[PDB]
Amino acid sequence: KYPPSLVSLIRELSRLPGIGPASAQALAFHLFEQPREDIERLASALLEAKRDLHVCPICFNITDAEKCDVCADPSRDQRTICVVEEPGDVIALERSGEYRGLYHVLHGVLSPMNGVGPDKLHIKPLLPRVGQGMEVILATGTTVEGDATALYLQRLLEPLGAAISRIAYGVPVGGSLEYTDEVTLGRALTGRQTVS
Amino acid sequence: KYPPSLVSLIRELSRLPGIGPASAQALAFHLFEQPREDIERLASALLEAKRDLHVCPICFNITDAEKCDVCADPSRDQRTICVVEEPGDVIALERSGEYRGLYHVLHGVLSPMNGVGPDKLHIKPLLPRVGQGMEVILATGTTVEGDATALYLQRLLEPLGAAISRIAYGVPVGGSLEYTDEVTLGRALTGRQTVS
Amino acid sequence: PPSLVSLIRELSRLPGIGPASAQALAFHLFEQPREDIERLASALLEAKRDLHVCPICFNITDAEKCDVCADPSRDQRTICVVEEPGDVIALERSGEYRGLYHVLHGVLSPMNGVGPDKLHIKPLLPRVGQGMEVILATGTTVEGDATALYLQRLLEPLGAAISRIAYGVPVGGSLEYTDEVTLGRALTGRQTVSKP
Amino acid sequence: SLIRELSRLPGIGPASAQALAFHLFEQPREDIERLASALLEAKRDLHVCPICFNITDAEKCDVCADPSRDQRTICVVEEPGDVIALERSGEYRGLYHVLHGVLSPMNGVGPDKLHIKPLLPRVGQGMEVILATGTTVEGDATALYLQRLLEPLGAAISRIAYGVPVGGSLEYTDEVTLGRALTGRQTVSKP
Amino acid sequence: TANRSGIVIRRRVTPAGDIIVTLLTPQGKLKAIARGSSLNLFHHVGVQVYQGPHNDLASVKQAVLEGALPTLAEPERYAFAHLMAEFADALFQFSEQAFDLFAASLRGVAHQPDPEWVALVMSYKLLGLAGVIPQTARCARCGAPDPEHPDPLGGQLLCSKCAALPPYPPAVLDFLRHAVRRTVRASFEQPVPSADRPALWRALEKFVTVQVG
Amino acid sequence: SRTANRSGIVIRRRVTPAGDIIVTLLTPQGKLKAIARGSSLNLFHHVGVQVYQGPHNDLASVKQAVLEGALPTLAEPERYAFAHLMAEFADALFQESEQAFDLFAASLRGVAHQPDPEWVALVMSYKLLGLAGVIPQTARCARCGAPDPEHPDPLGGQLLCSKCAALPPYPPAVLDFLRHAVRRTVRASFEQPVPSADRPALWRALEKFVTVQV
Ligand SMILES: [Zn+2]
Ligand SMILES: [Zn+2]
Ligand SMILES: [Zn+2]
Ligand SMILES: [Zn+2]
Ligand SMILES: [Zn+2]
Ligand SMILES: [Zn+2]
Repeated sequence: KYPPSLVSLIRELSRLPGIGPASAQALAFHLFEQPREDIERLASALLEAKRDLHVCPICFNITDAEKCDVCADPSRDQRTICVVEEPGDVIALERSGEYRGLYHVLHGVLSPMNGVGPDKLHIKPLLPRVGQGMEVILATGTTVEGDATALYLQRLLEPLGAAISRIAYGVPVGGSLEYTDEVTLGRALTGRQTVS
Repeated sequence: KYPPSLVSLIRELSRLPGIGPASAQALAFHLFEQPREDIERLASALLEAKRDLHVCPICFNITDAEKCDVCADPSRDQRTICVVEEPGDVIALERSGEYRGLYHVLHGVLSPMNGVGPDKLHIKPLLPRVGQGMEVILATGTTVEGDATALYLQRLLEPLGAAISRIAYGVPVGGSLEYTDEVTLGRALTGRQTVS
Repeated sequence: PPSLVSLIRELSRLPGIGPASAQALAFHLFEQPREDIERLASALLEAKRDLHVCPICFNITDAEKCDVCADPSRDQRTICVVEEPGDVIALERSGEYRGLYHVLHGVLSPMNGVGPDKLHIKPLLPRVGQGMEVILATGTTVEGDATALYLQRLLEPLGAAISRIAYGVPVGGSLEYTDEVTLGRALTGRQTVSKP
Repeated sequence: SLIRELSRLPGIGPASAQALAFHLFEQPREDIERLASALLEAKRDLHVCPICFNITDAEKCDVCADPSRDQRTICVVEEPGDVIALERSGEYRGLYHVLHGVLSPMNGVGPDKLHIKPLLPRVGQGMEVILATGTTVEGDATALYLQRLLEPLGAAISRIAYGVPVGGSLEYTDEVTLGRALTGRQTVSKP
Repeated sequence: TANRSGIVIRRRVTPAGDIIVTLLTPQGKLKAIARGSSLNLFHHVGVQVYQGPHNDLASVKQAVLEGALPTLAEPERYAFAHLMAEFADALFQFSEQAFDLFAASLRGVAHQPDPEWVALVMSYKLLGLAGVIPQTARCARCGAPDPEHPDPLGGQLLCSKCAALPPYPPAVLDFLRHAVRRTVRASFEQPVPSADRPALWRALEKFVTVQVG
Repeated sequence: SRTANRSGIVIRRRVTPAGDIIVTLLTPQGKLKAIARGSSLNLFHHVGVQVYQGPHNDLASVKQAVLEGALPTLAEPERYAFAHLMAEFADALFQESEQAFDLFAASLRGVAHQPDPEWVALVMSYKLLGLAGVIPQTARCARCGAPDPEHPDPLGGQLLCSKCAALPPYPPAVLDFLRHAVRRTVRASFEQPVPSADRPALWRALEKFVTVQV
């Protein structure tokens, strides 16, 4: 028996990832009790994001600019490129503070079943970026379709000069063997680095 | 280190109840990957909600109309009014299908501590609606400020004619005593109905 | 290990214990002294033999009567029937009851095979006498509900007063997030306050 | 008595103890009996193993005595569970040695209570030792120390790889692990 | 992970606080476990449940109540429900029809003023749709037409020449015979007199005992 | 509300076989010991988290733990023993001013990076003690009161005079440090290290001093 407007707002809210229809309702109700400033501003912020910020031409990471801060930035080496599934993934690797290279962001992981070939990911323009005497670190997720995408990219990239690497599969920080999954364990065990 | 737009959008997102700053970021990133249709529509839905739907003059329930569907609706008896803290609370009681009366939505409880007197709640216009030979069921939560609010309303309403009731405090359905809180137990125990 | 299989499976036995929960416990157990483990089984079997069911109301004790019965400071006006021993405890906790409990030891289920025989009903009837009060503290599951209903329509011939612990919304909970059944029943069960 | 003795064990809170004691009162003399029975059979009948300190009954665990397993390599794990979940992966036919803790100075744990010393005999010329202690700084350190102590004897020291676990996305993986799986990265195509 | 619509035809607990439960859905019976609608016996519910090799008894994530029948606790309607659901659990292992039927059963045993009657009728229809038909026309021993004697061993009907006990009264016979043909509508209109039901009860009991486990 | 979120460093970590992890944090708001059942919350992490407090549970619960920074190097044997020390101080002093937090913080930083870890641990050791109001007493003999005592004191962990002293004098380097010890800045107190050869005396020194106070 809901006001039409309400049902719209709720639906749109429910479209967002993470919002259960329940949550979407609660969220709309609360959205109501708020002033018109509050709203006109939220909606404004959205529209201004839609309009302003876009995808960098070099690595397809987000920016309002003509080149993502990371590409433009001079302290960084074009000697290496880290290929990664999504922008959040750049943020996450960057927080680690442990990587000074460049990035490439696909925005997808090959899924045939979901209809996703590399006509969909940003795989094509990666190619002219690689050449003789560079590294390409392959940073897709440990998910099957990630791993797969990694593989496909190794094979695609082989012809052109660069070295090719895969971020280590293994056990994360502050884990115990007791409480880690057989698969991961196996990988870590085989993939062990030797020292002496 | 994000384009300014991004930070805005993220902030606004975080303002929403339930959105952890983390969640707000994830939420904006994903918001990005969606088409412009998707967005302009979400924002549109918001603004159209802010504009269209308002508070019902009789009971301050939500509607886009001049009277909430519940007030306008003829099958219902003005003999009774259920006073209830928030709109969601109406929805909730109505689902129960157990109630044919009218409603009143205060839109919050009494919190002196948070600076909330019955100049903030919609207490004043409830008054002309009560009179001789009606029931007022007091539907505020079992929270202290709910209880409190109920009490205040009993005393306020005493002078005019109507009967006054309080929704039963006690144990919910399919509960076990073993696993219910001492307070609730106590209430149920004292508040027991006698039959034979 | 043949007997570690014993220990650990014998752990998987108890409720709350899954396979790796059993593991965890068996292993952690291997690191206790002979002392701990010993006195552990000791307390275990002292609990087996030394204490037993009580005939009067079937709350667990050691001696010939539970401290609810034998202890004279408690009033004989009222008896309170609960589903099981835990119910007795959590009920004492609320600090609202100085009377008698009688323990049925289970609810009425025909499917599951439970007749009011294995149930301690029959031994209850002697305890109810002219002009007392009996309160029905069986749980609120349809099974406990029915159990009560039966207990009343059976108990009404003897002169005492039958009351049953209140169904309602539990202390400190808001309607919006309370279920339709409980709401409905706290809507109907509602007490009155102010009458013309 | 019973119930407090329940609150004793880990995983058991006060009303968890209640629930269990009570549910226990409704078992037979049989159940409860054989329960304590298995309890004390577990006490006496089985003990620590002197070679590598995995729990068993007989004079050796089935990892040691059983000749089908290779002696080339020994794998050091924090505790028995580690042994199990490690066998599970189906990736290892060799030896485990169990150091019955990790190294913590604060907590007071020195490599004495730890089964380090009894490890040294087992490592011979030209073997491999893999370090399966956990990845907590304490397990980390433990390993580090185990290597810098173990390098004099001729065997080969390797340590289980740090990185992002199977089936997980970076976005939601922590900065420390990411960084270490970024550095630890293996190479595939070289020119 | 799938979500479905159901009715709880069985309920159980292990002291851990975990509740194992049997549902009847139009997709057949489904037995799911939930650790922790509060999921009550005879509720008409709907829920999300999670399946896999991880756990071989289906877990339960979100349980939401659609409809419910409180009346079923009052002693009469109660015994009768528990029965109906015990049927739903024994047959129906698979066509949605059984679900809409047993459904109707609970409805009618809840509201209709003569609950025992509902229970008899719906009892034989529940059995029937499930392909267990009282065999009437032919004596169970000799094969003689139109037997009117209760048979103890098989739960079928014996002729006078092949029967130790006296004949089921005419009401109970008429029902027994034309039992599985009539519609709920017009089979409610022709109830066995109260005085003759106990025979017809004791009848149905052995019949079921001998077929169903 | 009874639910607060704060910034911290884990100066203590523990487990009960259930899989529950009790933990001690050092925050600028003082030390705080919170429990969580299940940053993976690692020793020496610089972390931040939401924790819930009340009468319901008298040891603070933990809801969301998030890592800010971390120092891996601290595992390698040297820097390790030294860390565990520094944190044991942070736990014994600073009884749950932010100053102590920024200090011990700095300690872990320098014991991780700086090339002479044992020196970091001495200096920061006595600064950690000092800010916490425990000062080695030097100018006056512990027994007789004679100025400029140069000898070890077994009983009090202070300094005795050659006349009231059983053991020989702490070497000049160790003395000079001991005396001018708590006055100098970390900056310029790192520039004046005790020779390796003379540290052990200075260690054995600090050990009894602490044992006897703390
Ligand atoms: Zn770029
Ligand atoms: Zn209205
Ligand atoms: Zn008793
Ligand atoms: Zn062994
Ligand atoms: Zn015959
Ligand atoms: Zn002196």
